[PDB]
Formats: sequence, structure tokens, C-alpha cells
Amino acid sequence: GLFGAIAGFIENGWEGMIDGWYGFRHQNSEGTGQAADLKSTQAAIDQINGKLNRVIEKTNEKFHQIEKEFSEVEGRIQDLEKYVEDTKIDLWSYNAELLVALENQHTIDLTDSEMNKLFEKTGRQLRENAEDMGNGCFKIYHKCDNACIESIRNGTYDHDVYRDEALNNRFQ
Amino acid sequence: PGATLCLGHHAVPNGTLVKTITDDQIEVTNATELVQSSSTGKICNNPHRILDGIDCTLIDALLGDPHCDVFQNETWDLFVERSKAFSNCYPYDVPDYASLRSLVASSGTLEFITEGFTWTGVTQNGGSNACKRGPGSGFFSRLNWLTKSGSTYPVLNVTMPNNDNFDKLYIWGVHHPSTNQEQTSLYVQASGRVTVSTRRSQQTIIPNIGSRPWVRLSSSRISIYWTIVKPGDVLVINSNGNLIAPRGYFKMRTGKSSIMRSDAPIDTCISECITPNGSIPNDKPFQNVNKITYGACPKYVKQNTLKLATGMRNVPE
Ligand SMILES: *[C@@H]1O[C@H](CO)[C@@H](O[C@@H]2O[C@H](CO)[C@@H](O[C@@H]3O[C@H](CO)[C@@H](O)[C@H](O)[C@@H]3O)[C@H](O)[C@H]2NC(C)=O)[C@H](O)[C@H]1NC(C)=O
Ligand SMILES: *[C@@H]1O[C@H](CO)[C@@H](O[C@@H]2O[C@H](CO)[C@@H](O)[C@H](O)[C@H]2NC(C)=O)[C@H](O)[C@H]1NC(C)=O
Ligand SMILES: *[C@@H]1O[C@H](CO)[C@@H](O)[C@H](O)[C@H]1NC(C)=O
Ligand SMILES: *[C@@H]1O[C@H](CO)[C@@H](O)[C@H](O)[C@H]1NC(C)=O
Repeated sequence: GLFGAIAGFIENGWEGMIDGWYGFRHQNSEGTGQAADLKSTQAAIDQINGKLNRVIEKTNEKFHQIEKEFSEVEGRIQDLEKYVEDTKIDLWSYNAELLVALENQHTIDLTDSEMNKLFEKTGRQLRENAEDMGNGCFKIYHKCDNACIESIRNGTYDHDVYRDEALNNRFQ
Repeated sequence: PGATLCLGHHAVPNGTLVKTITDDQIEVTNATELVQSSSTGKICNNPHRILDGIDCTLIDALLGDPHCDVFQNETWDLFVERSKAFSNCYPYDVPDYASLRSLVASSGTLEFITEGFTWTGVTQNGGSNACKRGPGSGFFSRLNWLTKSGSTYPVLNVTMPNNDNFDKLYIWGVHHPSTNQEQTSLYVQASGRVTVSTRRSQQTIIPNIGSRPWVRLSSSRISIYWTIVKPGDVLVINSNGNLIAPRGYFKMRTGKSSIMRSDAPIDTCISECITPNGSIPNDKPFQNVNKITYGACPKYVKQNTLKLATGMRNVPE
């Protein structure tokens, strides 16, 4: 996509993550673990539901119309009836083709955007206590137990608490 | 000493292919189908009033071919003509058949009001072995075949005013005998004439004597015409022979009625959208079942499938 997260600096997706669309894997002293982020997941889903529901808004009801199949050859009037319907079908077919192409291009870009936004938000929580390894992982330069990890994931992590500890580890 | 926090996104083993502006195939986690491409093969009996013509065309039910008498005064939202339909009365044609069929289909009713026409000096209720009704000879129920009384057919000249607040549709015709003997034998005059008029319009038809192909016992034909008479206007019928007279008028409506050719059976379900192939659901915005539709329907497109992505790009190991 336009943001270079999905199929970009994040090498691949996780078939393992079944509880959401975006999230976190960690390794600390206490081992490994995985958890989905709800806000990012929900923002993508809401956007996709929105377009889905706009696209499937029922908006066509027609009753008496022109004839479209004919049992006899007639000439001019029939040629025009067929041409009118053929013109209409080609225009609607074009509309349907373009609609999905545009929508799908946008769906890919917005999901890529959400990945990237979560990554930048996380980097901003961590301030000077971590560094971007270049592959969608942050190297955290301090003791970060499962209470500390949970605090990053839920938006409460206070960077001052660990700044001294981590500034030391970064420049030594 | 330190920790790692890795950001990622989900993926699935079972991806779906979609098109974009740049790629004609790319795998996403999920997608939904926007083209309805199938039907159960049945026309749902609700919520639209469906009238199955069975063996009868709409025109034959209008005119009143005896095997179509069950359709007298019928109404419909959608009239269904079957390919097995057949005529079994006097052989006829309708100049501009398609237009009469259309206007009647669209009116949505065969409500017929008999009026007290006076046909002075002629024999009424003519019939033919071509149009059996019970065991004996007969005719179209809504038409009145006039012939000589004794040895004369006088100039008929009648009026019927529209004092109602709706439009009246009159169906009438002209008989085209196969020989001069037949002509004179039925109408006395060597050449007939029918003039039907209102204040606004006039039609004059001259019959044409000659053989046509033998169909259901007859080389002769009837040609069917129609006249609409608006509130406050008047019908005048003038003929010195060959008039197939109206018995009254059909009541005209405007509304959402139509007609469809189909051999699909009618069954018990609910569907807003009807095609000749059967009813189809209308949750999707497009359909590839049939360009002919009635009701709240997806729009017909040429593609049999169009997938809308409902998830991100699927990137597995
Ligand atoms: C055949 O039938 C038609 C319809 O009944 C006849 O038309 C009528 O002809 C008379 C004249 O003989 C018209 O009379 C005029 O009526 C107006 C009323 O507005 C009056 O002001 C005049 O002084 C005059 O009396 C009559 O209006 C007309 N009827 C209609 C409905 O227009 C026709 O005369 C008949 N023809 C034959 C040859 O029998
Ligand atoms: C709906 O019915 C029509 C026929 O009444 C089907 O259309 C035909 O399809 C084949 C190609 O698969 C062609 O040989 C015919 O010429 C088509 N007819 C017309 C008028 O286009 C159609 O396949 C049916 N669709 C479904 C889903 O049942
Ligand atoms: C994905 O789409 C299909 C139908 O197109 C739907 O039935 C299914 O529930 C959806 N699954 C998810 C996980 O969104
Ligand atoms: C048709 O409708 C009219 C009233 O609108 C009625 O007088 C007439 O008898 C009906 N005919 C039949 C055959 O049901």
C-alpha cells in the first residue's frame, strides 16, 4: 500500500492472531505472548462496514419497461430497443467494474494506513526508551515485565518511570 | 536488560482474490460477492400479485377466447405468459399488437363494463365453428359480431358518451371475408366500412376480401383496433358492414403492473425481484441472471462475479 507497513516493513501477517486484525507480539524476561489491539482493529472494521453498506444500499425498483427479447425480425424500432438496452448494460457493467476496483484499492490502502498508525502511536508512547529496529519491532531498553507490556498495549505506559534506566542502556 | 515489542497484523490460510486499480488479481483476507448469479428457478408468489396466463396470452384473455374466460375481470401486478399458450377462437391479427399488449399489461386489469349499445336493424351475437364455446359455435366474449337482419344491413350509427371520471378502453374489430360470396352473404353490401371516432381522433378501416391461410376452419380474419375515450368525450361508431362491435369498455388504470414471458413455476416464498429464470434475492447491487426483471432488483451486468474486499491484503509466510 501507500504506507509501506503491510507487505513492506512488516514482512508478513500472523495466521496465529485470531482475536483481531492488528496487534502485538513480545519477548521479555518472562517469555513470549500475543494480543490484538482493539481500537485499530475496530477502526478498520468500521470503515469497511461503512463502504460495504453504502455499496449494498438497495436503490433500484422498476416495473413496466421495454421489451428486451423478440420472436420476429422487425427492423428499425427493434434495432433501437436492443441498442438502448445494450448501451445501458455496458454502462452499468463499467460502473460495477470501476466501483470494485476503486473500493478495493482504497480498502488495501486504509488497512495499510491503520497498521502504520498503530506503529507510530506505539513509537510515540515509548519516546526515548526504545528504538525502531526497521521491521515493525521496537527494541525496548529496560526491564519490561508483563505489567509493563500490558501498560503499552492499553495506553497507560508512563515513559518517565523508565527514562533514566533506558537512556543509560542506549548510550553505553 | 531489555525487551522487544513487535507490531503486526493478522492473516488467514484461506485468502480470496480481488481486483484493484493496479492489480487484476491480489489476495485479501475476505471478500463479498456483489453479483447475484443464481435463482431457485421459481417465481415467488409474494409480495406481488402474480397471474399465470397458463394457456392464454393477455390479448386472448382481453378479447375473450373461450378457453380464457377464467381471466374475466382479472387483475395483476405481473402477468406471466407461458410459451405453451395458444389461440382457439376466430383467427385474428392486431395491427400494433405490441402496443395493445403493453398498455393493457401496464393498466393491470381486465375489468369490463358492459354498455347498452343499440344495433338497430342487424342480427347480434354471431359465432363460428372456429370459436367453439361449450359444444356449439361461439365467439370472443367481449366482441359482438353483427350480421344482416332478413336481407338488409343498414348504416349503423351509434354514440356512447363517457360521463365517468376515468378513461375508457374500447376494443373493436373489422371482419375481412375470404370471398365476395361471404361478404354479401353476411353484410349485403359488396364493400364494408367501419369508422370509430371521438372528438379528438378518428379511425376508418376498409375490409379486404381475399384468402389467407386456413387456420382453425377459416380463411377469413378479424383485425382488432382500440380507442380510448376520455372523461367528457364521446365514442361514435359508424358502419355499413363488417363491424365487430364492442360490448362495452375496459377500465384503465395507471400503476406498477406489467407482463413477463417465462416458463418458471410459481411457488411459496417471498421475493421483491422477479426474472424469467425465477425470483432472485436483492441483497446484492448487481445481477447476471437476466436483463429482464420486475420489482426491486439488482442492476443487470455482464460479469458473473465481482468481489468487494472486506479485509486487508493477505500475506502469509
Ligand atoms: C350519427 O350519430 C352522430 C352522433 O349521435 C350524430 O351526430 C349529431 O348530429 C347532430 C346534427 O344532426 C348534431 O346536432 C347539433 O348539436 C349541437 C349540440 O352542441 C347543436 O347546438 C346544434 O344546433 C345541432 O343540433 C349533434 O351534436 C351530433 N352529435 C354529437 C354527439 O356530436 C350524427 O348526426 C348521426 N348521423 C347520421 C347520418 O345519422
Ligand atoms: C436465464 O435464462 C436464460 C435463457 O432464457 C439464460 O440465457 C441463455 O444463456 C446461454 C449461455 O449460457 C445462451 O446460449 C443463451 O443465448 C442465453 N439467452 C439469452 C436470451 O441471453 C440464462 O443462462 C439463465 N440464467 C440463469 C442463472 O439461470
Ligand atoms: C467473510 O465473508 C463471507 C461472505 O462473503 C461471510 O459469510 C463471512 O462471515 C465473512 N467472514 C469474516 C471473518 O468476516
Ligand atoms: C366484471 O365487473 C363488473 C363490475 O365492475 C360486473 O358488473 C361484471 O358482471 C363483472 N363480470 C364478470 C364476468 O365477473
